[PDB]
Order: sequence, then C-alpha cells, then structure tokens
Amino acid sequence: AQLKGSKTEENLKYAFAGESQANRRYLYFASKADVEGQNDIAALFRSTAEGETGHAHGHLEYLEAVGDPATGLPFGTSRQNLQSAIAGETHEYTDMYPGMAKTARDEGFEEIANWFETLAKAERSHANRYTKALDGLVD
Amino acid sequence: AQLKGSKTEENLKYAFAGESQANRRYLYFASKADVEGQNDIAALFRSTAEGETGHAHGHLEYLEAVGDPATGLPFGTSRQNLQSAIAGETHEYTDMYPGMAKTARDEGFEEIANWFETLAKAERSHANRYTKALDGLVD
Ligand SMILES: [Fe+3]
Ligand SMILES: [Fe+3]
Ligand SMILES: [Fe+3]
Ligand SMILES: [Fe+3]
Repeated sequence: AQLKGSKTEENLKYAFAGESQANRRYLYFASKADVEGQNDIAALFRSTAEGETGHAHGHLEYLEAVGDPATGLPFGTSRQNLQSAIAGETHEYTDMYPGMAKTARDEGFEEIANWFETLAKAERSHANRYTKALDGLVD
Repeated sequence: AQLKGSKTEENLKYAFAGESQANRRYLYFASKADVEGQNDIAALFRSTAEGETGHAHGHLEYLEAVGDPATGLPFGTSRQNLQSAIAGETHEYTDMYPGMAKTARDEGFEEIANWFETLAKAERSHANRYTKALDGLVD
C-alpha cells in the first residue's frame, strides 16, 4: 500500500491542521489566563500546547513521504523547505489575503479588510526574505 | 454588518488554520536546518514563525465575536476556554483519532494506525486534565 492518494494521507493532513490549531488556541488561552491572574491555568495551557507540538511534528514526519500539506511540494532538506515556503507565501500574498480583503470590504467589515491587507504585505515580505535566503544557500 | 454567517467568518477560520500550520511547518523546517548545520536558515524559519503566531493571534481575536474555530463554543474567559478545550479534546479521543486508526489499519498502515491510537490516548489525558482544572477553577 502506498500512502500517496490514500485516505490515511488525507487523515494525516486533517490531523496536522487540527494539532497546529490546538497549539495556537491553547497559547491564546494561556495569554488570557495570564492577564486574569490564573497563573496555574496558564501554565497548564502552555504545557498541553507542547504536547500538540509533538503531535504535529509526528504527523509531518509521516507526510514527508507525500509532500508538504500546505503546498504539495517535497520537503525535508533546507533547499526543499525554502522552495516550498516560497511557493506557499507567494500564494498567500498574490491570491489568498487580497481576495479575503476584497470580500471583507464587500461585506462591510472595513477593519478586518485592512487586517487582511496588512497580512498580504507581511506575507510578501516573508516570501521575498525566503527568496534571498535561498539565493544565498550553500548546501 | 454581523460577522456570524458571513463569508468573512469563513475566511478568518481558513486563514487561522493556515497561519497555525505555517508556524508548525516553519518550526519543523528550522529543526531540519538545525541538524544540517544551516544555523542562519534555522534562525530565519524561527523568526518567520513568530510572525505567523502574531497573524494567528489576530485572526483569533476577531473570531472571539463568533466562537472558537475548533468547537463553535464561546471563548475569552478561562472558564469558557477550558470548556472549549474539553469539548475539542473529547471529540479527538472518542471520534477522530480512533476512526483514523481504523482507516489506517484497513489500508495497511500499521505503524500509522498505532500512532493514531497513541494520540487518542494522549488526547484523553488532556481532556481529563482540563476537566480537573475546570472543577478547581476559582473565578
Ligand atoms: Fe494532540
Ligand atoms: Fe509568512
Ligand atoms: Fe502569516
Ligand atoms: Fe491535546
């Protein structure tokens, strides 16, 4: 059985997305506990978040055989990782965030539209900086 | 204009998932660069990952108006955050990971199936620990 094209590949991608979101959510929850003074709860959310990091890393290790869950491109070496990062960032600043900004404007969410435009600009900066790093990579 | 039910709500949920995965991916790429000896590349992946943390944070702040992207439940206070964490974890250990392990075993991925069962047990641990924290919460 080959993993590529299987239902298990799809489950690995979905589980990777869920573990990734769980780490971000739990760190957000930790910050809210911090401000409240619930320092024991904050520490618990932070420790659980590290568990989700280990889970996500494991899912990615299996995905190395089929490709980056964000781009479909190969990953592993620093050259491949930079190539995939550039591809994904380029999609985000040429397509994803500008399109979301337009929709938010159209629906009347002007501040959220401005947020999406800020992020389009930020991802363009990330893409350009990775491209410079790839140009200088000695491997 | 109300965010709930809009295309912009869906876009924020999708962007939150993507930024969360970008941080996890970039930290994975940094760990590969670490081992290779590409320390400048590793530092760049880690710095960019902190950018993605800021983006995911901001997406979550807008989603507070409509609910946790993983559960639909309200979030903000420690009591709300713990209830949402418990709900998400309970689904992972009762439904998601056991179902993924079965599909993996059927398709002949025995190691991946065992991985999914390890994570079902881990998420049950997380769920029970959050339940005990919520029972002791003094707010
Ligand atoms: Fe997990
Ligand atoms: Fe970026
Ligand atoms: Fe970002
Ligand atoms: Fe968990």
